[PDB]
Amino acid sequence: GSSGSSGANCAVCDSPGDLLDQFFCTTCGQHYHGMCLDIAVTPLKRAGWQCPECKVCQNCKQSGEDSKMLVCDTCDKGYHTFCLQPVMKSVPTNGWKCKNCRICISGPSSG
Ligand SMILES: [Zn+2]
Ligand SMILES: [Zn+2]
Ligand SMILES: [Zn+2]
Ligand SMILES: [Zn+2]
Repeated sequence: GSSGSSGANCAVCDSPGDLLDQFFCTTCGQHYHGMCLDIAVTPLKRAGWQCPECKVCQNCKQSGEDSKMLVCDTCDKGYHTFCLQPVMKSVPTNGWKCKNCRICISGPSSG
């Protein structure tokens, strides 16, 4: 008479809380509440979400310069300032976007 299905709890607060509410990494397989990581739950982030512990630079693919790593607010992808085109000599205050996101609505929009 025991479920015993407790695991992969929040690596920030260490609590099961809500599973759906919090995202689930694919690499490590951890969970993190939107508040614990101060992330904005979006219909895009959910799909293909990656924790800040596994997420790497899709440009150079080298985990280390986390500090100099910009994190979009939509796609939630990590990109090193120097690994940006153009490059981000410096880091913005708040509200950053990537090229893959800024992509405007252009093309034959189908159903
Ligand atoms: Zn948490
Ligand atoms: Zn992870
Ligand atoms: Zn890089
Ligand atoms: Zn983006």
